[PDB]
Amino acid sequence: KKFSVEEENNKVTLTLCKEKTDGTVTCLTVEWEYEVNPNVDPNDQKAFKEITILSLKEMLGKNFEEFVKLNGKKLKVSIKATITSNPNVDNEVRLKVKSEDGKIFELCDMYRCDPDEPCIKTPRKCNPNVDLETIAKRTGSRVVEEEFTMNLKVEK
Amino acid sequence: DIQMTQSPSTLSASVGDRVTITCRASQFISRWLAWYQQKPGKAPKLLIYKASSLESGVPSRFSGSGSETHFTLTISSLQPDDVATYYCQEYTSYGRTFGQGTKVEI
Amino acid sequence: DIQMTQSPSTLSASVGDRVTITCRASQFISRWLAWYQQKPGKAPKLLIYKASSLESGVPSRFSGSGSETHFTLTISSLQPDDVATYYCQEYTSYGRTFGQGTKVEIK
Amino acid sequence: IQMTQSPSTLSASVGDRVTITCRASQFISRWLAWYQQKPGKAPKLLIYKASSLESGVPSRFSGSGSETHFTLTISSLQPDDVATYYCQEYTSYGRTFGQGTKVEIK
Amino acid sequence: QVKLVESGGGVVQPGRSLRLSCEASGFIFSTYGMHWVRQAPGKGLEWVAVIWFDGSNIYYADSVKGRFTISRDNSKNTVFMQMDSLRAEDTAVYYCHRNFYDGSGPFDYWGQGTLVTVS
Amino acid sequence: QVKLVESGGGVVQPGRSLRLSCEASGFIFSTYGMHWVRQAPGKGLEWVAVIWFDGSNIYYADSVKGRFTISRDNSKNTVFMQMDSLRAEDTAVYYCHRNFYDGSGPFDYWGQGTLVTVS
Amino acid sequence: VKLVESGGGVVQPGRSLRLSCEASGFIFSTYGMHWVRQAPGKGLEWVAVIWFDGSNIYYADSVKGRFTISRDNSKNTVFMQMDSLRAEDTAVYYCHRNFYDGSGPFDYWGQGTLVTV
Repeated sequence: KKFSVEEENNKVTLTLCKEKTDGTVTCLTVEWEYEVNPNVDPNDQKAFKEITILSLKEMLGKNFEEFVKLNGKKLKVSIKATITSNPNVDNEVRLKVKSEDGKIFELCDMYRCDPDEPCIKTPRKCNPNVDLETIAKRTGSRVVEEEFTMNLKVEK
Repeated sequence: DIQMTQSPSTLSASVGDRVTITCRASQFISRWLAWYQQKPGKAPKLLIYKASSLESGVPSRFSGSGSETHFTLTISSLQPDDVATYYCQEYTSYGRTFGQGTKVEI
Repeated sequence: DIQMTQSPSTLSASVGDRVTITCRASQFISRWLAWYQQKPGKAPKLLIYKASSLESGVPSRFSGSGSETHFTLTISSLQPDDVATYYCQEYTSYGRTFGQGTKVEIK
Repeated sequence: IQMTQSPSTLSASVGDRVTITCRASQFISRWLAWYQQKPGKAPKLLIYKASSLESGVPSRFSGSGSETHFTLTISSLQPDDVATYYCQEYTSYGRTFGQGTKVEIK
Repeated sequence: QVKLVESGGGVVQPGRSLRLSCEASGFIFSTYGMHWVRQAPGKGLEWVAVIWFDGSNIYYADSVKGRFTISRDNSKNTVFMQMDSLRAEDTAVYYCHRNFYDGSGPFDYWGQGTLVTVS
Repeated sequence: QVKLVESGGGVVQPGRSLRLSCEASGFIFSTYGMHWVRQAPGKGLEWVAVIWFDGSNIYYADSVKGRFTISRDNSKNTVFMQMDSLRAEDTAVYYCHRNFYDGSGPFDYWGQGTLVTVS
Repeated sequence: VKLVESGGGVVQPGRSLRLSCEASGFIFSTYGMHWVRQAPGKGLEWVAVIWFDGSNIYYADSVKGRFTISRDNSKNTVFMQMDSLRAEDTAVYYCHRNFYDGSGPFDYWGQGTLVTV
């Protein structure tokens, strides 16, 4: 379960690599880029990026073999979340990834993000029977949507 | 493995006020709990969502509830037509869990 | 820290009068203000959170308003049972602070 | 930069559904907002990120769009919805407005 | 209007199998999921299984796990449950159930149910 | 059934130590911290201190720094507070307070409180 | 939070004019501010942006080089100094502020004064 991350010019690399029983090693590589909007509080944007990385690591860890098969066209990534920089409030994150072959992967989770420290994964689970937008009204929060396209390739 | 328990399955009562039912969770379930009403001849109807709010068409005789691990239901006056089986339901995740339920009788 | 203040310390009114209480904050607290209500001899209870929405179980005549550094609480149609001390609370980070409080009194 | 809008002036009856458009010259990554103005008054924010409704605005107001093309919809006009509407880009330190559109009743 | 209609059931022998189905109408099953809820006589309600729209999120009650299977007809708003290896205490009315809170407009629908007995 | 209660109050002579605690039940102290809030008989609420569940996130009001210590009871859903070097100003009813927010809406709990006085 | 403008009134073509925004409800230190014009019968036009301390001072290209923008020291205000005014510059000016966070938007549109050339 080796991981590695690189960043340059607001572009990032995320890698997951595992040894095979065949005596060979193959790694999964993805890359994507993000923008920082000067009129939007950087503290929330910082948390969003870190959350994106954490959620992608979890998906890659669970479905490594499927992603080995998917050496090909860039995957579409969609994230919808309610994220605040306040330790007294739980954040909710939902991640969806769409394959070129039509396969869809989904995750959801909850996080706590202290403004000065790496985000903490929590034991609590997202409620699948309730629309997130409803939750945003009940506990006031801006709904944040973002999309990435990432290049999934495997080592040859 | 969320498990639910119930206040006594049978509540004999007069037509008067303050008939109560309680429900407990084995685990923290926040406020994601609902209550249902059933007559022997048909499928149950939803009365309460988030353990706090009326469904449309529900009579004003109503109650709110507790939180996290403990919940209640109260009837401010018992009508002869409110005689029914009542159930406690949990919906924090995929799938659902039901309590044993209770009966209110005149 | 963050300083919290309230403009009136006491308001006088008859039943059915409109009542407004304001609260001010130092620095910047976005919309993270809460309002609390206390009756004599009892622990305080949360009334409004997120400087806006009512916690369930309280009547619609209460409403919050304002943002950033200035906030308002208004009571339409004051009832004799609404007589209480009201407090302004901040929760932007670990720990909390409270304002001076305002009393609502009936003449 | 060069935001444009195609509806120009629209005319409608009370209660009619109204839709207006906006087009970017380039991809703007859904950094778009709408403003409402009435004569004699300063303009105010209506919708932000072209996807989320501002607080205090009635639910009939909504909007959505792609990185290159957007729409705004009012599900049913009220007499109070008569206004000039503007499309704005949020992608940088600077900002631009497109040619606005106008909605009038009869 | 929105309807859930159960089909199948009736008297079967111990062991073997029977197929139950829920036919939806008045809406498109494009989102969330569908549930089966059991009503044994003399007993309260209990949950049996769920199928989420994607068809990948499948869960079973522990009491029946490793027994029964859930599937969906891709061409129709219909959900199937196959029962097998039936035994005493599988006797019940089986109800089709759907629930989605949707903010101000919550949904809760139940069908008439169908009776399954073992003899 | 969610409760927090106070104990250990009473009259303390100047300069003497006192130990207070929040005994609690109906929940597990596993995700959010607890606060101490105090009220002088003639004045509004004042915040004293917070302890995060097993956290390093300990904060104090300026008026009590160096005189108070907050510590979790590792064996129980209980929070301890110690105070030292008390002065006449420290006359207040102390309350246990717990508060957090989630998608379900607000959670806010208070105990009955206890009276602590000096001389 | 209120924003108001100083200056304006009728000036002759080719003349200079100084305008300013004033604010008392906040300290202008965390996000930038904008100038917006509205010629009669026309929609809103963005003119310039200013940021706290060192600044991104982008000006609309259509009017560039005829004027500059600057923040005063304390006394929260923003100044703009125009020159070589033309008849086309007749407009109502507005103060504008805009930023976002997880709690949602802040706009605070001001009430300005009329400028006629």
